[PDB]
Amino acid sequence: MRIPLVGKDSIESKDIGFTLIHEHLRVFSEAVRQQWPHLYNEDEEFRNAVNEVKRAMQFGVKTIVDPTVMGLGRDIRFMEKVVKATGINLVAGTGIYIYIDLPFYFLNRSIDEIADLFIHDIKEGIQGTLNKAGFVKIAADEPGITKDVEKVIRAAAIANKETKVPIITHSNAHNNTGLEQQRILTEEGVDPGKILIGHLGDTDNIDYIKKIADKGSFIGLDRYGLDLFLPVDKRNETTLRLIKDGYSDKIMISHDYCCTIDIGTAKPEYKPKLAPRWSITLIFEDTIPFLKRNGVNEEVIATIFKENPKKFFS
Amino acid sequence: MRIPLVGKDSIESKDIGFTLIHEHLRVFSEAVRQQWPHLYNEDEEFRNAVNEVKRAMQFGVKTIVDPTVMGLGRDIRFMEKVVKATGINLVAGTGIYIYIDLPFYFLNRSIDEIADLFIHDIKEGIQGTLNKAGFVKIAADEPGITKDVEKVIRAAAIANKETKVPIITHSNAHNNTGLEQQRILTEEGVDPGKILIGHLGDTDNIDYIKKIADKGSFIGLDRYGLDLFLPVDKRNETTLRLIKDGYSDKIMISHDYCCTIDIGTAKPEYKPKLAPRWSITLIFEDTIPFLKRNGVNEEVIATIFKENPKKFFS
Ligand SMILES: CCCCCCCCCC(=O)N[C@H]1CCSC1=O
Ligand SMILES: CCCCCCCCCC(=O)N[C@H]1CCSC1=O
Ligand SMILES: [Co+2]
Ligand SMILES: [Co+2]
Ligand SMILES: [Fe+2]
Ligand SMILES: [Fe+2]
Repeated sequence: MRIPLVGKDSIESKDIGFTLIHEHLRVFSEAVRQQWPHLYNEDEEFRNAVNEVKRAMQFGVKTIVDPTVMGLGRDIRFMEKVVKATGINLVAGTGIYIYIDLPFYFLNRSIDEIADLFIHDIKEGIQGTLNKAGFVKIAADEPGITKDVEKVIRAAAIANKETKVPIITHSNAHNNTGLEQQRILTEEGVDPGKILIGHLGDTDNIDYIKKIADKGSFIGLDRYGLDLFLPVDKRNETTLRLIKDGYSDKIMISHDYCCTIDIGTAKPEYKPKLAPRWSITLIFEDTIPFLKRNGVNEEVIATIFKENPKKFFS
Repeated sequence: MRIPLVGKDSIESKDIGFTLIHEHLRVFSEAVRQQWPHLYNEDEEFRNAVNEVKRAMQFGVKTIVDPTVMGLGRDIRFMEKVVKATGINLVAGTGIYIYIDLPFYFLNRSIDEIADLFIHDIKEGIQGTLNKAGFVKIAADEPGITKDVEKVIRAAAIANKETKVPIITHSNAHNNTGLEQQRILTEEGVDPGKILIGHLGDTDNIDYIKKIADKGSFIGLDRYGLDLFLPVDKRNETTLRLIKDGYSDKIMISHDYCCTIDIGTAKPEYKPKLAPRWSITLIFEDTIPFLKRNGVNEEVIATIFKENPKKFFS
């Protein structure tokens, strides 16, 4: 017992198997869904998540890590239902996803108070259930490291030191938010190897990507299919080059796929342009085959999808 | 019938009686309550709301207008419960309360889509019930009229023009947001007399306040008790001056009282410093008696608390 699973006994990290380290069963804006429920369709949402997960499993995915947290509409009971329907190993997290400011709740509250929220989810359980958080998720994006973003990062560090769960980040690959997240976490005493810096796959600036890896953290080549950020072929070229340059033991790969997401950008009519082949199994259809016919040994595949997740959670 | 009430048949505006135009039964951050329910206590929240409303009614309040909307934790079923327990006339609103950016939901969504949400609440009902919204609430504060804040303002104008419900605003009294809100709404073709520009009582700059009244809108002297914004006695002096200068036709008075609110600023420890006498009945204890001692007659009080709300909703 080591990594907590939704709706299951916890597992030892050696038993995680082939892992997708960053996918979403469902993403929504909490306040919008609360205020305007007519916009949403839970049956559709359930069907989509179950269908995607089932296809992932038939490609041999054993574990999915789902970093839906506050600000992305985390719902542990929804996650429970998808587990019961599929039998997936599902790792749920805690944390806060913001780009600018915290919710008004956090006015005149300390970093300690925020960390207490994360530690609650990890140690006690999530949203009144006994499903526990297996990692902390934090974000920064275009606005950079604002005061409140930094507060959340330091709170995540406190949670990691207390509970030893790893940290997954959302960053923007085109500013230095990823590097800064790494810096602040490590200065606060987080083991660099307990950090996945997210969304670095959004750039082909490999010098920047290697910088983070060199400082000891996993690098998230983690949005395969999201062409609007970076097209699949450039992602593949970047992935291949990083492998050839010796970085396979820092690489993590995923789709960031949202089986449903409520943002207007994800309207069906935009899909062909923005994310034509985006799904939870694209890497099996494209990336892994591509790697194998470009000289990449099976051992590297094992490293990225089994060994690295195992280390991360160890 | 043409003001909708929570849990009651709609009433004619002439029957609104003595009104508190801006009070909150309960405020919370949607995403925080959703993610960490352990932080909250609905029984306590209910008791607080019921007790405050009961005292208001003892002092002759017939109708309370509650501008709790998206971003402040509007919950129409909680509101229903308080109505059942008290018998108050309660006017619920629709709208969006943001200072900077919209929820991610609204990425690549039009102003029209926003207005449709408001119009849904007005014409169809709120959160899956048949309780309908009687006004739209919008906000701006220190960050000023941002792109997204502006979008919401324009959506409110669409809603008013379509349904004729009035608009209540939140503004920052020190940075012209209230005047800008008025300008944008009236430029869109909203009748100035269907706008309440909020939180103008937070300043004793009467030149600024008069500017807004002169352009035909109601002026919100509406945070009595919140000394951290402006002390009661200075509000009183400002209120009295405006009345002496003939402006009672535009004056609206309230507390902005929150029977519960979840922000750290409102920890009990802080109340004596920030808001010692803040409650839903302060104006009966202090303000109204003060005005009377200064020669303000019953008719003026009736204009402010009965006639003006009547006009607002007519
Ligand atoms: C029609 C399809 C277009 C793609 C949707 C727009 C891009 C959405 C990206 C997205 O899902 N971002 C969130 C969710 C998981 S991580 C994160 O920060
Ligand atoms: C210790 C008690 C002092 C309260 C300080 C916090 C002031 C909150 C005022 C307040 O209510 N502001 C928001 C929330 C409801 S409407 C609105 O615009
Ligand atoms: Co992300
Ligand atoms: Co306000
Ligand atoms: Fe994600
Ligand atoms: Fe308010």
